[PDB]
Amino acid sequence: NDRKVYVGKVVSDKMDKTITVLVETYKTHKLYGKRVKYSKKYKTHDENNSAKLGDIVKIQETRPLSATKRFRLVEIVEES
Amino acid sequence: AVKIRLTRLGSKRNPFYRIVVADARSPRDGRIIEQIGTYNPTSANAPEIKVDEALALKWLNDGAKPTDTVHNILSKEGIMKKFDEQKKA
Amino acid sequence: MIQQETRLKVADNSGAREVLTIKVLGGSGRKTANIGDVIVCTVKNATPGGVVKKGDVVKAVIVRTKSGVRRNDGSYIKFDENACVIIRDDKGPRGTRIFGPVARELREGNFMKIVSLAPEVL
Amino acid sequence: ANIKSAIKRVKTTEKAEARNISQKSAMRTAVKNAKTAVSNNADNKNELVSLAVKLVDKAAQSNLIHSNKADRIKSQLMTAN
RNA sequence: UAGGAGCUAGCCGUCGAAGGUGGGACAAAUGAUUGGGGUGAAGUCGUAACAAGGUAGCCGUAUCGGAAGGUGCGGCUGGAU
RNA sequence: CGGUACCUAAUCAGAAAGCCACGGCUAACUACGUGCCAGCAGCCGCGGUAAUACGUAGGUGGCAAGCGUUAUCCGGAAUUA
RNA sequence: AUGGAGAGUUUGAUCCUGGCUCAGGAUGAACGCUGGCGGCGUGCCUAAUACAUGCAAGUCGAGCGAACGGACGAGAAGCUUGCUUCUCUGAUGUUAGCGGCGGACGGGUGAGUAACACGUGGAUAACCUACCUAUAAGACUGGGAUAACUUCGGGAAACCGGAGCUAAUACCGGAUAAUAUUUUGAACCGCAUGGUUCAAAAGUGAAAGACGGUCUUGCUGUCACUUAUAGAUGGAUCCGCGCUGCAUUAGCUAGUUGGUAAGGUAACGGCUUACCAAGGCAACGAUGCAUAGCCGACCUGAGAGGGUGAUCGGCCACACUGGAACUGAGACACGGUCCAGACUCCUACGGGAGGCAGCAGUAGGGAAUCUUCCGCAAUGGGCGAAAGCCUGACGGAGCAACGCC
RNA sequence: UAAGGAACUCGGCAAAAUGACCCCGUAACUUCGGGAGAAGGGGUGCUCUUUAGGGUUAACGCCCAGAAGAGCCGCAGUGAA
Repeated sequence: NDRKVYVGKVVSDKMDKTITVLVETYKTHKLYGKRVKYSKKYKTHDENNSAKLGDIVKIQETRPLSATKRFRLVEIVEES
Repeated sequence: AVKIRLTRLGSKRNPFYRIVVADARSPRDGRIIEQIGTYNPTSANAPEIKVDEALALKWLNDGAKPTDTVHNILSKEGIMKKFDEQKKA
Repeated sequence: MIQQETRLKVADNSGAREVLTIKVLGGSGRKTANIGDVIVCTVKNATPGGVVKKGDVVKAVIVRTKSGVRRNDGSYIKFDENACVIIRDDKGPRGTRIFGPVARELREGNFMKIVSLAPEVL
Repeated sequence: ANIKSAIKRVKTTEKAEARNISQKSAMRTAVKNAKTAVSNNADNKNELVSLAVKLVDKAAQSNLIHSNKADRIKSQLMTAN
């Protein structure tokens, strides 16, 4: 079928085609019910250095092309 | 292979089998594939055969085998007797 | 040719490693011991755990000397190090295993238990 | 108290591995030389594979090797061919 | 011939568990003796604090005195005239 | 498993409950020693020659093949609110 | 929202605040004393301490050599008129091999593991799969050995060292077709890439038995056999989150951190190797320490829930220790191999052996936790058509008020 | 100078052992200088490649090497002092 197609926004493109987008959302204490923001970066493989600084990058997961490269690029919107 | 068996219940010296078609590599009370029906032959009269024979049409046609005591209540109650025409396809 | 003050490595598992010899048993004035003789000795280096402890005064039998023995047919056998085995004053060992080869003349002093346990008697 | 299967298996797997080191070593003979002789555009620059693709499927026609390894063999063999 | 190619064998260097010590590090146990603490008996001496408890306290600090306390300098009342 | 279970008959009213207090908590008390002694002791506490509290013995009481002690998690407890 | 009161306790006497204490439940409980019977569960919690013995995985003459015994016609009679003393018809069984399967199952344990391990939700355009079931390709060729038998030796030993021999559905060489395969073009999502026809050098099977009756065999039924799909099994790989505490652990890493090329895996890459920048990881506490298999489940809580795991199930890890491999579809294998180590045992002293965390039993420690028990009748599994064996799985008996009626 | 290694002796007296250069590493304690060359480890000949240092640089050639690979010899490579 497909694979998982989560979104993000870059933090640091590593040298030679490794961008690192940032995902963050809101989990709760189930004892309290109060949700709180929390982050979890999922590092995507950029195929051709497509994404830029400021880009709210939507990515898509793959099977590992390398040690960290679990996600591949579909959508990039803007740049600063 | 995957096969129908006799997985029991009940208190001391009194079994309550609910049948299970699953692999022979599992133990006799292990994790299963499908709990089809029950069979309590230990009564005063009846064998209490409850059977949903709709899924024997699947599994006996692509890998499950009846094995030497679960085979011949199907030849007794008539579960495989309906399969006799269903194997005649 | 083991005399007073020499150090012998211990060839069993009784917990001693090094031993210093105090006397050569025998007669008055007997100066040197060789393969098959019984010496009395101190343990200068022990293995943790172990039956015999540092500072103990034991007796041992000499297997293996560096200047070994002459036999009756004029053949000789020498070894590369001096070793001993701590005994139980009935010529039984205190350990349970023997490491290394052991001279044949140990059978003449009736140390049969040592001779049996050893890897090949030479 | 080891049963007679354990004393029987060690000798039949002595001789079955002697049949396994018969052909796999002969295949690892073949990947030492027929690999080294198909290259550099030799005399049999395109006919050496008629023993190579013969024997690496002789390992595949029995339980000697995985078929994808035989597929892995033709990957680097027929790229040269 | 079994010479090449390979193979058994032969050497030749990379990595190895364990070992061997080697230094330490860390942890635990023990150690002739010791010194702070707790409990009891408070055996004993003194009466400091509570009555402006016979010559108000309290903190930071500093010094002496075995200790209690003694004094001194800033600050506080949680004190009499 | 097992002639075990079960059914018939015969049988004697047959052969079988134990334990802690009897102070206030808490329903179950009174005499002998006893003299802060023996000792009990969940908190408060009893005994110094008139103890209901100790120890000795009849009643009962709580409830049954258990009763009591010991240690261990939770409620009682909103001392993690 | 079926629950949520408590009893005391600072005085000469009150209010607050405070901890502390008991009343109430449960325990794999155990102990002092007691003890009717059944119907029921649970049963070393400590030493993953060490082990004597029994003893626990086998399988098939319907594979085919053997060889043995041997019924089997079994002479002349050995004249003791009864056996076979001979021959061959010699079955079946024994052997003990060669052979295919199994050994990774059933069983036991929680040391390691604070982690993708487990739980739970996804994913593979990186997935494998003997046997089983269905699907089609079909079963041509030659074949040495080779244990067994003879022969030499060791040792009480154990079990070996050498010389010549033997069958196969065992085994190995010759060509046969397949979505094999890398060379040429037309599918869409996940950049890479896929998708199902394409069209081509290719690629090689192969097993024959006891037999129904026929044809002195044929579809090979049986039961396989090897070629291209599937169904299944269990396992693999990859991201979500739930997952102990210490900063009296703050700076963590340097094949590390990304990429660049070879491997190779069922596939992936820093996984390793030659290259490039110091990068990447971090106080949101990386790092390290200490502790602990995980979950379901238990349990009591009004709910907010969180503590147990003997239980009873599902998954992971382990099999004297520590390494390396083989074989097998599946192992780095609990009653396989080798190495190294530590312990233990037999000896005729020459060298031989063993790994109870499979079920009882023994010692130990402990406060304490089952009989060196029975039977496979049921079930369930193993190889065999079946019959048969193995069940120390299981089904029962023992023993215990330890607990429930 | 076999084996042994302070058993000698008032006493390890005398002798033996250590030693150059290069590379790795190094404690307690301190007056913060040190301790320190702590201790403790490893290396060293010759030939050929070479990519390249001090460069002899003109450049490898001219010697030591930049120091890396591959070799050869001996019981031993600062082979003596």
